[PDB]
Amino acid sequence: ELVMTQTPLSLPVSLGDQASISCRSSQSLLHSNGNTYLHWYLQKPGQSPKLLIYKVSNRFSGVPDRFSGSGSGTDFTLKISRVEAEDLGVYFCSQVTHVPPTFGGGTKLEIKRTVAAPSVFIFPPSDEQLKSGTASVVCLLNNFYPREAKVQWKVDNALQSGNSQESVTEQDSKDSTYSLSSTLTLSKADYEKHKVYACEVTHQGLSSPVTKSFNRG
Amino acid sequence: QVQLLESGPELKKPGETVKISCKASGYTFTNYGMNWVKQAPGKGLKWMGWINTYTGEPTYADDFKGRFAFSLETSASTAYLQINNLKNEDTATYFCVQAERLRRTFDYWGAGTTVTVSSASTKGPSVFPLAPSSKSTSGGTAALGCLVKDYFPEPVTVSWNSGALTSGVHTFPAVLQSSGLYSLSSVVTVPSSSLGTQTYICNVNHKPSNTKVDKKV
Ligand SMILES: CC(=O)Nc1ccc(N2C(=O)[C@@H]3[C@H]4CC[C@](NC(=O)OCC(=O)O)(CC4)[C@@H]3C2=O)cc1
Repeated sequence: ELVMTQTPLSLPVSLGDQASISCRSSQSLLHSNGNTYLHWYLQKPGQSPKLLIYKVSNRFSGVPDRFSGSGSGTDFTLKISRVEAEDLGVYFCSQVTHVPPTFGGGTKLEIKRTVAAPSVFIFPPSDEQLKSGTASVVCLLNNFYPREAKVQWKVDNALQSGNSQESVTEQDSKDSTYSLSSTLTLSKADYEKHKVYACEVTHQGLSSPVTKSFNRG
Repeated sequence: QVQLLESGPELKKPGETVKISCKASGYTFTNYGMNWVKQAPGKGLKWMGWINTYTGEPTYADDFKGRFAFSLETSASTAYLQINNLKNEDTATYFCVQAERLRRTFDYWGAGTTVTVSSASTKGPSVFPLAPSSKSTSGGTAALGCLVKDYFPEPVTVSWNSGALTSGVHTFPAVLQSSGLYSLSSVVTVPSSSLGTQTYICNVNHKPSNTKVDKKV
């Protein structure tokens, strides 16, 4: 099987800095006709991929000159000079020299920016939701960086475990920050057997784990 | 143009059959080969083969011989992808791609058509409000959000005030609950002074069930 191997799966880089992505194939991509069909594609968030560089080093129409590629045989490199916010997305190589064309796993370019503590808010379950049998407590971490953030739920002051799920947005294309949302779910029944519901958030941008909680329950 | 019109999302139970279409603009249809690449949930791209839009000859990737069939609709500049005897493994996004012969590039990628194979049924979501602080109605910018949960399948679209609100709005990635239903939240950052004067209603939509609700927060 022809595998394409992109070394950096995740590539954080500061705005203005250069980024380099490497793709290494298990077979030479040089064709018996002298051509080497190694292409580079970019797949921006909530979008389909767009071709950047074709046949190793050729920039496609509409592709800025900051993008360039090099390499031969089984070793190739794509380079983004002076990275911008517009560059966020997944970069993947594609070989079309052999049998079925194949692609690389991808590389997610992340924009490095100064640390930013999140603004934490907590929302208690709704009445309409309660009057239906279940309680959903939502804790929100707005605009933070880096991504790594921990959220622990405590009810009656007991560290809840196993009853919460979270989702984090894609790196914002303006401030380069992330946003997280955590939902603790209980049955109206179990939601009644306790009073204090808190979400203990701990981020690098915080001196000491901050916590938010609501009165009733 | 290179414009490609993909057909809508499909939900089906195992053993059934789907047929996705892709309409290529005029003056584009016979200037490219129409390729099909699969992208299963959290998985890499996989080339399925392609169809000759000039002769009509389909070429199938070996990992795709049997249940897949490529066909054309010449007068309509349309290509079709059919999968019969569907199974969970087919759950993925199917991309229609136009490729150029000489460079062997995947020049233009379509939006992609999702196909979900499940013996579950469509379930409209419930929209509960995420009240902007029950006792904190003052303080620069406030909470404010919308919790849409227990629906299937994906996706749901969420806009604020009919597209009026775009600032601060942060819709989160759905999360799959143990129930097998999806859940997600959409929060908006607004100024505590807007609370009272400015009305806030999140408009949700779940096309797989024709659900279209709005909820005042
Ligand atoms: C006018 C014009 O450009 N036509 C045209 C465009 C693309 C293709 N075409 C594809 O869309 C496929 C992809 C994948 C593989 C492909 N070539 C290939 O398999 O060549 C082997 C062969 O000679 O049959 C190149 C890009 C193959 C192909 O020839 C054929 C004719």
